[PDB]
Amino acid sequence: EGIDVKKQENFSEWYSQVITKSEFLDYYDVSGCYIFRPNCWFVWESVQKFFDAEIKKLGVQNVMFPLFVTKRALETEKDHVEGFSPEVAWVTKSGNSDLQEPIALRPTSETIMYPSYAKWIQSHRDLPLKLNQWTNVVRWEFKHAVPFIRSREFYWQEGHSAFKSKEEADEEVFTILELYKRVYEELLAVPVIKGTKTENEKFAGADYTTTVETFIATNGRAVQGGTSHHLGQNFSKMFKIQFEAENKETQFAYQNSWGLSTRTLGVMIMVHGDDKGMVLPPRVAFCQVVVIPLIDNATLVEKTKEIYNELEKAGIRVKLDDRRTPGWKYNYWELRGVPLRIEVGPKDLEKQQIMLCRRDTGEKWTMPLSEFSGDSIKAVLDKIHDSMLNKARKEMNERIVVTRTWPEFIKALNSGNMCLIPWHESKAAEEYIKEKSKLESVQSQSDANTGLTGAAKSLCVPLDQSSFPSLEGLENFYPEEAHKKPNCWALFGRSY
Amino acid sequence: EGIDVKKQENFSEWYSQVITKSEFLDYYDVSGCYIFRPNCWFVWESVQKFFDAEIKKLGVQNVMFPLFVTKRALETEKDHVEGFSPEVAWVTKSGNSDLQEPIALRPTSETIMYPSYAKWIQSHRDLPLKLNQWTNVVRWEFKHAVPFIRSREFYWQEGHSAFKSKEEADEEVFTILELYKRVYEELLAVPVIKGTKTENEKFAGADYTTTVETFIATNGRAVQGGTSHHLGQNFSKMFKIQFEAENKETQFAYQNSWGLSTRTLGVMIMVHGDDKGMVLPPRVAFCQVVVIPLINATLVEKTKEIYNELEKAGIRVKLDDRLERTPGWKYNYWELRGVPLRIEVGPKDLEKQQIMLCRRDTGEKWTMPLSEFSGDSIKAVLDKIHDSMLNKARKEMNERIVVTRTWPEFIKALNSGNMCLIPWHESKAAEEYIKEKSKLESVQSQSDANTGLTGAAKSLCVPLDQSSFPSLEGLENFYPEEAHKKPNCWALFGRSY
Ligand SMILES: Nc1ncnc2c1ncn2[C@@H]1O[C@H](COP(=O)(O)O)[C@@H](O)[C@H]1O
Ligand SMILES: Nc1ncnc2c1ncn2[C@@H]1O[C@H](COP(=O)(O)O)[C@@H](O)[C@H]1O
Ligand code: PRO
Ligand code: PRO
Ligand SMILES: [Mg+2]
Ligand SMILES: [Mg+2]
Repeated sequence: EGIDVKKQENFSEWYSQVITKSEFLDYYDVSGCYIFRPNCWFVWESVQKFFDAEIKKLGVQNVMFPLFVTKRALETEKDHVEGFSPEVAWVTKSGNSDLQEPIALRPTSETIMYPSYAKWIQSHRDLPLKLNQWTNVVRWEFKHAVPFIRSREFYWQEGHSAFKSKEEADEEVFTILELYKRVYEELLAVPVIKGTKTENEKFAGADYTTTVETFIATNGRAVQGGTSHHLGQNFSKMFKIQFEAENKETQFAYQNSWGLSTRTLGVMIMVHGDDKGMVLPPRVAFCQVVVIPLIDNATLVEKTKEIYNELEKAGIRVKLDDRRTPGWKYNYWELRGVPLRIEVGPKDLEKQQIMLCRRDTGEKWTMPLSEFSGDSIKAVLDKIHDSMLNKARKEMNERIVVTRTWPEFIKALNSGNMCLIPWHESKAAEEYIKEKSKLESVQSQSDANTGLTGAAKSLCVPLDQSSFPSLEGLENFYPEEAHKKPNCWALFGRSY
Repeated sequence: EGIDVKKQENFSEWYSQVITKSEFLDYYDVSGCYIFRPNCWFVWESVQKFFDAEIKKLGVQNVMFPLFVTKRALETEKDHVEGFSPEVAWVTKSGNSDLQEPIALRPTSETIMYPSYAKWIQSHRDLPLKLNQWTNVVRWEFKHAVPFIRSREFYWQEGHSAFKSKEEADEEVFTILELYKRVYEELLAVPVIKGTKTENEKFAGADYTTTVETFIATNGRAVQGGTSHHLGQNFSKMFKIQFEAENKETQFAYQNSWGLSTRTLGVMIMVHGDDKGMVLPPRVAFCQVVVIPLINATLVEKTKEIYNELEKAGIRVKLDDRLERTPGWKYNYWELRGVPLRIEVGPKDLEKQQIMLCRRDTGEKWTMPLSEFSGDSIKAVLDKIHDSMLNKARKEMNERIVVTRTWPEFIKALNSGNMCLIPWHESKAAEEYIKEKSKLESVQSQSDANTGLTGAAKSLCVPLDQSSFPSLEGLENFYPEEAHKKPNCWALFGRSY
């Protein structure tokens, strides 16, 4: 019917109601797996089409590798298998007959693809090799599952590239990272912070991991929104991906891998949804505009149909709801997230105008028919997009606090902020901060029931350090390493 | 690199060489699973884009349901689970720990989707409900795996529709079947025969199954190319998919399901490939035209202009100006990979203001005056290639369908590589009789035997269009025990994959 708990009253219950009552998602009888209904899958198809077109400009090609991976392949890279083992699902029988060797469901495809890379790459003329696939992924998550954010089966693209040099590899890492920033900001109207993961948080077998971090204002938590890894020669040495180089010597290839998943949808909903339900960014909205005739009515009906037809020919995803009272119809499409409603009533036609209502702010205003067109409606949709992004970015920036000392850090953390702290890289320092922040923290009942914690973890070391204050005289948060002077700022906070 | 085994010499070895040396597919260390390389996956993406656009016109919407299904759901429809049980893969462990509840990988999604259909459908106003998904599926095939044709993981679309009446459901079955025909003929240049499966061959839980049958001329085998099922109320009764109708009664929904897979690619290759390698139908060719300068400043600029004009016209074109490679080497390189049209730009031809074209399917070479060169005229050549590929295969298929009124005629036509039209009266026992008896009297190649195939004939389909078939008068049932069941249609029987 409608949403009966406010977003700030019970966040996880609000989330469940919004994603199901909007017809985005349904629950399923396999734990941690969910059903993507049409309006929801439309968002992921929209991301696919945009991202596919951008990586084609880079020479990346789509492929499909198998779902299954052998134990022998999985166990090839030391760091990788150790970091993924407990989350690997194993097929052990077919029908009633046991397999000779159990085989695993892919948690990620490095060990599935790279034996082929070693065969296909023989010369520098075979490089760069840049492949991508849109697939499903299985990770038997131990943490509490969260729709979209953390599902046991999820959908992604994973790109895997091999290069003759580190310089080419580095360039791709940040090129893809910019593309992930563009998916979030230009399609989903979600602002991001680009950064590098600390040593403790980076991908197993990577030399370094970059990330686009996102912020959930309601409970003050970050979400790792997508990652782009430089694997160096770590995987090519273990899988023997070698090539006859320019210096006539045999060299190991430099590799990257990068992935973006349906976690995007959860961030979009958690950022933009409100107490009336979904609020869809126009460029991924299954329906961008709904036209509602307010109901002698013959003329009004024909003008209503012409408005619909003009928008449809312009390529706007438009619906005509000529079914029920206006108020009931209004709630119907508001719950489902439609960005713009056009109301055509008799009083409006007398003044040669229509009434518009934008979902993100609820503002209502009139537009003269002389100003109505496919292009002017598109401009309204772009204005909504910009407002949604600008609002979220302003809130995010206000909720990032420079905390030079521990008391500032704990205060900002417990009031739902992310923190920029003086940082000197150390696994021991990161663990110290995680433990001490947890001990001095408090979180909502909803977060506690969701299996979340009040601990602060490292989110990223932001790429752009230019707006941050001076590090002079600042002390390490970890007293045992007081002599290791902070040499950058790191973003820490609570997370999913 | 080249194909060193001929298509007619050793079909399975030819097939392996063509799919790997063209960079379409690679083998993998899990039996029955294969790697789809870029040029190959491009064909399936091309099918996806065409088919998705067509079903959208019908109101079908894309979704995504989970990979996993519970034992409880799977066992809900009796016939369905009995027909798939031996092929279902089971997840039983995570990490080092046995799961308390094993879960299965989807062999097909009826039992995954229909509990939700029962929730989403409440009134006739909720109907029709038409959903589709592009997914991977797992069937732990007992038969020997065949790249594309029969893999243990394959990729498909599966559509699932529910209607208020049988009439609406029947109409959709044949609308989708026509779409499968169009995929094969208009994209893949493969001719099809539409028909209904016999009772013994139809989908488990279906009221009837329709099919597009295709023909592999080299070993005289049919391939079931895609299927469109009417499920009647069999699944809606078991999953309680009910609705309040207009007359205020409670009724079970009528349902269909229909699926087309990457088997399409295998049929495309087996039909069109030759002794030089892949032969790609132009509308799924990763590269439709390759432009090759014979090496010069003027010639280079004209070569680039040809490339630019074709690219602006939306043709998928490549310029092969690689330096340390001979022209003949370049020719073989792209012929092996299946490019349908090659343009050679040499100094002698440009002096006469013309270019040399070579079409992959027949190998014919001919010149085109630059005054006639354009995006449209090159597209016309590509469409001519497409029609030729389709017409050649259809002519070959039709010549290999023989009307066999008696058992001796049937065996003779079967052993000389034909499909056979036989007098037919539906009966599971008659079909089993024909299969067993033909197996005893048939012989197949070593290549087919090694591929896990059989020389036995099975029912392929009862063709929908019987209008060209001769009279059944005086013909006897092929099954002597059922002589009292008089033939009342013609059925297509033959060897198959
Ligand atoms: N359980 C999950 N559900 C959804 N997306 C996930 C999950 N785990 C990781 N991801 C996404 O997968 C990609 C790689 O994550 P990671 O290997 O943790 O860097 C990123 O785009 C993540 O957002
Ligand atoms: N093992 C397989 N590999 C590839 N395609 C298959 C396989 N089994 C069935 N198909 C395809 O899946 C769809 C359904 O097949 P069936 O359930 O036999 O009607 C059809 O389009 C078949 O061609
Ligand atoms: O799982 C990951 O994080 C990396 C990036 C995509 C493929 N593997
Ligand atoms: O497996 C089959 O044959 C049917 C058609 C697609 C969905 N299930
Ligand atoms: Mg993880
Ligand atoms: Mg089968």
